[PDB]
Amino acid sequence: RVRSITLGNSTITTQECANVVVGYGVWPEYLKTQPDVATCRFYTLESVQWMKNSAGWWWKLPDALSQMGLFGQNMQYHYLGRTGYTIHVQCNASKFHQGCLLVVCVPEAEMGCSNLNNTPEFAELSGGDTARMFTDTQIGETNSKKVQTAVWNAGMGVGVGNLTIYPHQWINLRTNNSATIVMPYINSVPMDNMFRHNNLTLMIIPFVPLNYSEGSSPYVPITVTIAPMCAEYNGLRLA
Amino acid sequence: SRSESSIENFLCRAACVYYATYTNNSEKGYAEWVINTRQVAQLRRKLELFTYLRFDLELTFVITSAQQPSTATSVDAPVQTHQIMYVPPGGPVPTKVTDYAWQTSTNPSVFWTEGNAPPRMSIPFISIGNAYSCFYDGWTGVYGINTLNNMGTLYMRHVNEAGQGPIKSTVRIYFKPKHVKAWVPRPPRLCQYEKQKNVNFTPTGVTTTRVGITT
Amino acid sequence: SRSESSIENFLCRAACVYYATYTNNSEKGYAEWVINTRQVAQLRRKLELFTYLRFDLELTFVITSAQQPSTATSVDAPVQTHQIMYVPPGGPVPTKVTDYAWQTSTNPSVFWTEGNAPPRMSIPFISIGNAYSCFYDGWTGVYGINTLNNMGTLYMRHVNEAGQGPIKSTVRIYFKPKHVKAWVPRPPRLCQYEKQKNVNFTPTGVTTTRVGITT
Amino acid sequence: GLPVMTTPGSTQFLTSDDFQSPSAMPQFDVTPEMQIPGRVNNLMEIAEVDSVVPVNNTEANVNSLKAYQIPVQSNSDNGKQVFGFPLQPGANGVLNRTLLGEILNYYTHWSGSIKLTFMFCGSAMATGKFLLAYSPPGAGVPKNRKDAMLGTHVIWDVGLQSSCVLCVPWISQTHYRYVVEDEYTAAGYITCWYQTNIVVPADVQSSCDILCFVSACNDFSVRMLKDTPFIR
Amino acid sequence: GLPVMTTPGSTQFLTSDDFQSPSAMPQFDVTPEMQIPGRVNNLMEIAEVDSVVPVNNTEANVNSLKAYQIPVQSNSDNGKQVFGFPLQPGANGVLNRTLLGEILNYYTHWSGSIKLTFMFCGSAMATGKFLLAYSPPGAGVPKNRKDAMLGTHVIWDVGLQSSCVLCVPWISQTHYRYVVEDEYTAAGYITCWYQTNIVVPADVQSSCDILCFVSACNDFSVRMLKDTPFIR
Amino acid sequence: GLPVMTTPGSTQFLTSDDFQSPSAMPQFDVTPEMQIPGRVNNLMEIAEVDSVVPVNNT
Repeated sequence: RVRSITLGNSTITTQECANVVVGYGVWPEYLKTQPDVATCRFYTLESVQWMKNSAGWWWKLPDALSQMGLFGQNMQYHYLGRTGYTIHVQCNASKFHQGCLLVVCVPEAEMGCSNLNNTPEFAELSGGDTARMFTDTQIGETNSKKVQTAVWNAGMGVGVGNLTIYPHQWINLRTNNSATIVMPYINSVPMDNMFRHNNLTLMIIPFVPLNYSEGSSPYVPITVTIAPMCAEYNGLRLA
Repeated sequence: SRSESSIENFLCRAACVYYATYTNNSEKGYAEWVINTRQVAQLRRKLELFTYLRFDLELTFVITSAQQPSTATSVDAPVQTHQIMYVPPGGPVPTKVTDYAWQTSTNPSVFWTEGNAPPRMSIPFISIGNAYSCFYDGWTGVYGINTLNNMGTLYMRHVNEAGQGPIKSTVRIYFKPKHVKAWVPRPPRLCQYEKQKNVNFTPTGVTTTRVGITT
Repeated sequence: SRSESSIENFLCRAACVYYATYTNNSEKGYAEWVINTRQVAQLRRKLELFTYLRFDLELTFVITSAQQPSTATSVDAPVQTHQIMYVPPGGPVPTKVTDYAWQTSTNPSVFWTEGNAPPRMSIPFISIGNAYSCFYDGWTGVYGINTLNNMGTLYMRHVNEAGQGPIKSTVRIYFKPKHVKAWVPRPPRLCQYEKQKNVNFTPTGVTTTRVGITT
Repeated sequence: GLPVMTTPGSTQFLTSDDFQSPSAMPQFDVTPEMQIPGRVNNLMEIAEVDSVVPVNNTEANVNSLKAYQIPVQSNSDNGKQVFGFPLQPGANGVLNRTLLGEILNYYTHWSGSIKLTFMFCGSAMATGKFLLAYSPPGAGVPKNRKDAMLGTHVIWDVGLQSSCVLCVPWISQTHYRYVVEDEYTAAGYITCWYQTNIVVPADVQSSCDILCFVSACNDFSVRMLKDTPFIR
Repeated sequence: GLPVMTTPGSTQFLTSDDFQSPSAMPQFDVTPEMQIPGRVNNLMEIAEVDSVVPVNNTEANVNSLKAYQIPVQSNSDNGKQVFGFPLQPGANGVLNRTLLGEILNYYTHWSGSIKLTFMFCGSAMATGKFLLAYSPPGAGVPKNRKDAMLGTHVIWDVGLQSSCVLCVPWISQTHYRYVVEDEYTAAGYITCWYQTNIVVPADVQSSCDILCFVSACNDFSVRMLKDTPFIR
Repeated sequence: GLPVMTTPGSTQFLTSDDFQSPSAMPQFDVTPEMQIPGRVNNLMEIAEVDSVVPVNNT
């Protein structure tokens, strides 16, 4: 069965019996100053092409929606804000395609730099709506301000197989093709500046590479849909 | 008996984090340490299993002295008294043994004389934020600093004036988180730590290797 | 949490107000300090936010010694004992290390030997008036003295006789108002303090200056 | 005797300790306390008292009473800015040495709202309109009367009212307390513009002056007492 | 004063002591605690989270994602072993750096059961049968599909199920807790065999991959915290 | 603080003393005790067991 979900002036369709992973057992809620409900809509980013040699993709959350409608408008307008997210990841593949994906949302995914003495620049840390790709090779140290994008360390100097500690969902093409992660607001402060701090990082890493026989489509599109939940910002009026 | 794997029993252990020396005839004979949890790799890794932490600080100081060479015919130095000053974040900081900062009333200080039990002081959670952050994906611009984690600085100096011979003292700072609360588990650090200030790493293998998948 | 801005939390902080040295082979080797709150500018300014104050006194003494040069083949001085005498207003005052004033029974004194916890004594509100005055617009004639603010004097000397080598000791007096009550708020001091005895000042600007009224 | 054990820190002198101490003068008997008017229980009572803001720093004015005088006069063209200063109570310079600023500079963290009062001190026959605009932190200062009006603002008619009171909002990084001192951080500004010229009858001076007052309005609080930077 | 006696160890500093200590900053007032999602009360909550097992160590693979991929393909002759590793969570190498292994390597004694999950990541049209065999400690590893079948085993049909979950039993020398590290001791093994070949239709790849996951299943516990051997 | 006085023998180590001592391994959690047969509560239980007397020393 197919379930159609409409948010604002946007609507998407999902398999009725799809499993949703709630981040830490906590749904997005309001801070127990000024909320916005016109932002409550689905933002379908550009689809990426999962290939045989694909190493992975990642998107920093606040930044990914920085050039999308009122949410971006609110980001430049207000100085402070806080919000949760609902992330939909969908793959369009046939039964003749095989592969396994890890879809994980990492809070405060601070990333290292190829040069041990420096830190990565903003452009390399995030591409906004554009996706950032991991690399199956090791970035050379000569490089001065790029992210060490070796997949098996996930750019954080940890075991990539241990990323399951963070809220995650597996996409096994033979079994399922969609993932839904509900991420609450997680921070050490009640509100924060959205332009200088990326609270969340969504990662999609192929643990089992995509495989197919000659004649089948040589790619599998992956579509990411993000809907901000319970967004609210600081007031701008007097007392 | 899963009691020993709780957060409190996992992190509430005293550890020597810093070690320094200072003599009493140099004008610069004072030891300083900015309080940070990244000094010791073992403690850093244990704290970096989580993203946000909230704890109190218990500090114990082990101070010992040693007689330095002199030419005096006879040396009969009295018992030595040491001053340990805690400078809260934003407080004045000394640059010499004789400096006003040593007398700031808002900089709590402990005066301790040798031969007694080692001095001990406790600092509470002093962040304007609601928790300390071991990881920060953003800018303050410097990436991943989060100045909301400032915990203050410690300073140590001889109180006694120099006698007929120099005295060199060494201080061992013992660090113990108390009433710890942790949030958002994270994967254990796998690559070796390279810098104390950042998370930079050099790519390493996922695990140790065997000959074949069937051993 | 406005608790830290209360009068008690604002003024009840120990501060080093006086520092002096005295040797044990001079006849004049004794330290004296008339108890007054105008010695330290930082404490003076904090107390001068009000006109009338009432508080108790807690004094902690940090005494350390240093061996002075000698010609003795061997120096083996025993542990040193110090006498700290508080002279109430109107009490006899010493002029030498060997003076009757040191033995006055109505002058409370503390005998303390090195190596132990520092000595501590407390003096209550000892004014014939109902409160201390930080400001007095009148004559006693000298303008603005108000002899009703006399708080006594402190004296310090070595108890041990001089051995085979001189010993120089330094005393740090720590001052802490307790159970403070304040009246009649006043504007914070703006000009730099010029004299300890009077309020004299040299005219200075109201604040720091910018380029224009529109920044 | 009873068995005891001394823990670490037994003979130490911690300057922030709170222990019973022996009385040097037991049996003294103190003068009973009288009822003196003006008892102070908290420094924040001092912080909530209005004080005159030296808006006109203008180093030729800091050694005079002109530092508090904001000039207002009839200008040929309209829409000029009357004044403007950042809303940094404790670091800027205009609010540094006021009653609120002095108390704040004794602490490292502070919270609450700022109450600004403007008093027109021209003749009773002078009339005009002023636009008082508040720029939230992050947003830049207005460059025109139009931009000021499009934001948060109040139209002040001196012909009807001699005083206007604004309570600027807290608005901080969900920090509850924020640093008294600051570093190239979003500040927030308050500015004033000529909505109209000053209309005056014959034999009445067109040039007038405005006085600004500041005080803590909402639940103000401070934390982490420190040394004031104004003493040597 | 009250007569007291100091017992041995009165002025000593024992690094594991638990005594009241004086506060350096009394009267500070701390920022109230907020509700942050993901509160952790015990490391065993981390130990019970499934993580990917690098079964294919194969040093040409430890610096890639192939370390987690168990190759499966259509072989001419049947009954070959797919994989196999000792069940030593904390010493071997395959389970050393997993979430379970990292927690275990912080302690000297541990107890409980191991939950192993295997996920088939081939095409939806691929069919076949796998024999997953568990060898108890002491008993040797099977050398054939027949020997594996005669022991404790589960027949796994990928055509019907994509995942299989096994909870290996504790079984220890009535010790309740046993050493995390070990020395030439009965280990216990888990192995996989081709019951049938992989049957595939036309235009479908026969070569597939299997993923293995590990986690603590039954009442897991640890004892005697120590230093992890993975830091320098 | 509370006034106290140290009596003679305050810092001494008497080998027969019975005082509380700090635990070097607090939070260890010991292996629970099992029922082992042959529990001994007094040496006199051993003393009351018959044993063969070497009468013929020789």
